Amino acid sequence: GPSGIVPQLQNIVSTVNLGCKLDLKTIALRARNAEYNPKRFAAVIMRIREPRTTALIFSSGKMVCTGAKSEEQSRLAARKYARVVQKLGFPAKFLDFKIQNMVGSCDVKFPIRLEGLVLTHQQFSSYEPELFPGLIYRMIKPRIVLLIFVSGKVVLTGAKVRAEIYEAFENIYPILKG
DNA sequence: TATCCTAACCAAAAGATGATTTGATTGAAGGGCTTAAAATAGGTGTGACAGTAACCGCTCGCTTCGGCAG
Repeated sequence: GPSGIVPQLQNIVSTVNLGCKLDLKTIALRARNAEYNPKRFAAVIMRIREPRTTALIFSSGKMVCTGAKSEEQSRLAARKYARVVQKLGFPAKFLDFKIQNMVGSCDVKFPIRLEGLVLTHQQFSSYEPELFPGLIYRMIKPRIVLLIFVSGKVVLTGAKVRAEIYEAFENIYPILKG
């Protein structure tokens, strides 16, 4: 059963279609929050604290936002940037909101001997202590990629909802225990 | 006496004994990484493609140019 520690989400990734053409130079000229460094990259990157997130905008009318701790928080930040662009003088719309990725982490509070895991799980676990200190495991159900360390803490990514993170956590937990 | 020993002590070499100063070490932090994922947005150089390109031991047959012929 559960060890009493829940996987806390660390990140959320989401995108929405603004539905109109925008001028990045105009945004950099008007908005009190903007980049335009075309010498490096022709784009504008936002960020707000409530929710704590970073978003990025193009002239093509797409938005990519990331940084929240919950999917609904990410959507709130997305709608905040949509409001900002609407009051920037652009006819922005909050259309086709899609959630792309999230990151979570947890712990088991006992040491992990990676050698046994690689010896019994090499077919899906990649161990290489020379470059990346931890161990890499790719999980199929659901499409999750997992990082495991000796300290017992685990990083989970590749899901679309917190339920997937929890379910993968409890799938791996017996393996971590033994 | 002329000179010395070497107990107990004075002047100097050396031989040693602990406290202090300087050469040397490092503990922790500035720092600046890692793959792992997911994503739109992009610029061009370049590196395949493909083509011509260039450079790099014994015994017979066949032939000629004079010495008499015509």
